[PDB]
Amino acid sequence: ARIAGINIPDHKHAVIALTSIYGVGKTRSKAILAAAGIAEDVKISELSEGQIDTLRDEVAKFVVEGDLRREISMSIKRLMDLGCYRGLRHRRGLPVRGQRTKTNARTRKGPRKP
Amino acid sequence: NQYYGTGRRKSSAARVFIKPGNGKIVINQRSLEQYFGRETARMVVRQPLELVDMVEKLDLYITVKGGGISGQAGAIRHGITRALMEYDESLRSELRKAGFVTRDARQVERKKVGLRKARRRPQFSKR
Amino acid sequence: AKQSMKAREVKRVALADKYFAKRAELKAIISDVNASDEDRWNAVLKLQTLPRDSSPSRQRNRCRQTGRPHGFLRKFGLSRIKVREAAMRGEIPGLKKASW
Amino acid sequence: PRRRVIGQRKILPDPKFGSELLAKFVNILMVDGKKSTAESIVYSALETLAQRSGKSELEAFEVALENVRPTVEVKSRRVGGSTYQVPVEVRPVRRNALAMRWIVEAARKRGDKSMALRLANELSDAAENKGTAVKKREDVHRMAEANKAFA
Amino acid sequence: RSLKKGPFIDLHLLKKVEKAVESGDKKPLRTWSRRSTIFPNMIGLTIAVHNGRQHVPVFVTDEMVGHKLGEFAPTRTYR
Amino acid sequence: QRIRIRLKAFDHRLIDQATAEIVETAKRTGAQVRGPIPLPTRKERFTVLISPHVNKDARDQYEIRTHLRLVDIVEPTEKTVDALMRLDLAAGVDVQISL
RNA sequence: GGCCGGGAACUCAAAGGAGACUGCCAGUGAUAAACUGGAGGAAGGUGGGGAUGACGUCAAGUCAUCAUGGCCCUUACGACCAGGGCUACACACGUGCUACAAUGGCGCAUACAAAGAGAAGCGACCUCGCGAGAGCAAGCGGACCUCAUAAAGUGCGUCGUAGUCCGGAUUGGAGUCUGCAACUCGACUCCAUGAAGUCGGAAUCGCUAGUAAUCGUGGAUCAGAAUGCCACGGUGAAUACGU
Repeated sequence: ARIAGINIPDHKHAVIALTSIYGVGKTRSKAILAAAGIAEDVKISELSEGQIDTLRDEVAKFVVEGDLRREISMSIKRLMDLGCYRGLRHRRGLPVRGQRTKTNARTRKGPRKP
Repeated sequence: NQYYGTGRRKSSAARVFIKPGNGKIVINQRSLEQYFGRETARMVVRQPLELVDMVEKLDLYITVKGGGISGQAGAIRHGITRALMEYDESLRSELRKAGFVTRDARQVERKKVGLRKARRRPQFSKR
Repeated sequence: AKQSMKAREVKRVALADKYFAKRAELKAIISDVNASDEDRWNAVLKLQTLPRDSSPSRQRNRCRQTGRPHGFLRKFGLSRIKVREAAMRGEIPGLKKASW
Repeated sequence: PRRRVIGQRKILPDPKFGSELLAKFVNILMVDGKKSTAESIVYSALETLAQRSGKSELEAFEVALENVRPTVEVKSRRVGGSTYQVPVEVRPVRRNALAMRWIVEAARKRGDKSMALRLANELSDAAENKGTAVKKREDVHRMAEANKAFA
Repeated sequence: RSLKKGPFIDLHLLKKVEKAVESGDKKPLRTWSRRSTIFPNMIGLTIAVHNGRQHVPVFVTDEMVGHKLGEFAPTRTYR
Repeated sequence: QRIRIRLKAFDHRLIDQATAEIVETAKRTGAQVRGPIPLPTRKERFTVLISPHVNKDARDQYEIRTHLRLVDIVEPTEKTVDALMRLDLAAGVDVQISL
């Protein structure tokens, strides 16, 4: 089913299926379903158009998908332009929250380069 | 009249009182099935009474504290053996040959300096 | 330790004894809820003009006989080396080697 | 060891039935001191196996073992700078031990859903003379036969 | 850092900023205090902040309000 | 009323001597007492390095034991209380009296 | 409900005693020292675990715990103060923690321990907050009060072999507490994000029994900062023909 501009699966339970949207986790999924009034263990293929429209109306109340992506990108761009310590770390590609760099740091650096 | 026994294993202690008639067992104000949910523990508790044919002739009142499940089961078995010897005094040979008369003196070994456990050493490298 | 470090410690303890009540009062004001919201600001600005060495957290425990800054035990007031020497000489009541 | 004699440890019989062979099987199957889990697995497997053949669980188990026990094996010797395989006879305790170990190792390698189902399938196949356990027995016997000159 | 305590600033820096604002113009204001928050009334000034050896000039804009002064004067050298 | 006595020491022979002394002084002044009750001993442990430099194994381990006793006097009198308060005992025993 | 009158039997607490010595039986052996087996007994042959380190070896380690012969500096190699560094980062090695899943992940509800610490301290009951916490306030220098609710286990549901309802690096936003002060450089909480990785090449390590493997709990240092170190208990194996 189409919800927020994307197709969500059909053979899963509602609570697991709704977590395919960029910005919805487990807590938000449970809250949305509680507001809409549907059980958490009902497959999406066993619903009706009114129920799906209710789900769309509920999901409209959060910031999801492209809006959230724009927010995050602008957040990082601000620091980079300001040129503080965190911005310099972000634009050199090193850890930002004070971790060690004599060893490790491979999630931010990539595989080893001889 | 009453016949008494004390039993011990790893860290547990058990008090056992036995009377004649109409086999029924009570442990800590509960039934055997309510207390022990393990078939191994039930079998361990019942072994001596199966060895001497008195399953349906004696009432058993028990208390126990300390340890786990297996330790408590063993302590109860020990206590029942002792109380039965007090009751009759001519079953000692059979019980001894079964092996229920011995106290099992296996305790936990202490940790030691320079080791990760009682006997486990850290990893060694030559270079 | 050098003779200057022990002097530093003595000075720190003296100042911290001198200024104890004032700091408690100011911190009570800052922490308490439902205050004027101006008294709070003034108290924050005043707590930082007192000497730094009056804070009990600038102190470091040292062995009472040598001044060592490492390996300190609170029950005895000494470091490990001096504790062992006294224990073997028989100068610490009730203490002896243990096994179990 | 060099100057030692080691006695035999005592093993309690099973609670449901009364065999020590079954207790040894449970022990060989257990991991990390979790005996209850292994007991549940074994009992479920024996139940699902007795229906498939209309006989007792112990009888089916013995029929499975008799197709995996070995008779001869090969040891490795090296005194002249070269390795030779020397055939030797197996004794009954080691026969039982090897059969049990091979059965469990084969069962763990399958691709069914649960361990109980895998174990039941392996035991039925062994009773029918099929599977990795029987193949292992055959390979061992072949290696023993190829080296009869060195007995 | 807890919100019920308010922001932190140094008294000498605060008084210097007040004098500079009232008197108007200002050549750089020299400071060793890297632990002070940036207040809205500093926008437009030049503060020279210690880094270990030198005093680095920082020209305050309104995108900085709420940060610590030290985040604009790096302390290590790497190439 | 009632008098409770608590005694502490690092040495059990010394503590037993003191307890017997207290019981005798109470019993010769015509007051019934409830004999001493042993209470659990406290074991405190320590562990130190024994080299002035690196070696990280090579430790020593020490202990201190504290022994404890309790005595109860049920029906005191003026003479008994004065006699108890007018007594001196060894130099390693701690005595606490509660009314 | 050990709740109240009581009881001194039992569990337990901590001080004096008893017990295990090849002591008894049979065989082997130099008319030996000893060895193999048996009875009784809680325990049998050093019953299990600690402490305890010969004459000496490596000009082994420590003048930075301390002490000390000989050199060396005294408006300086001796004092005081604020900021920074010991936390860097193309790279190579040692010791560990968490995983790669159905002997498992998630939800509900229900048994069973041992050993410790506590006055500038341990902080119950009650109210507020989704939570880290906050407010007001008993008790305890302690077999009495507090830290403090063991976890693996067991019963009932669901997931169905997928880089997944497996794993939890990294990053954005909003907060709490200690402390004059958390930018460089603290721990913890909520919402979102969801990387490598499907069992590891030539090498190579530990362990003979309440041991290995697996599960939780406590302390010293300490305003605050353990995946390290030192202690405690629960479940509980496989194998030893031989040199």
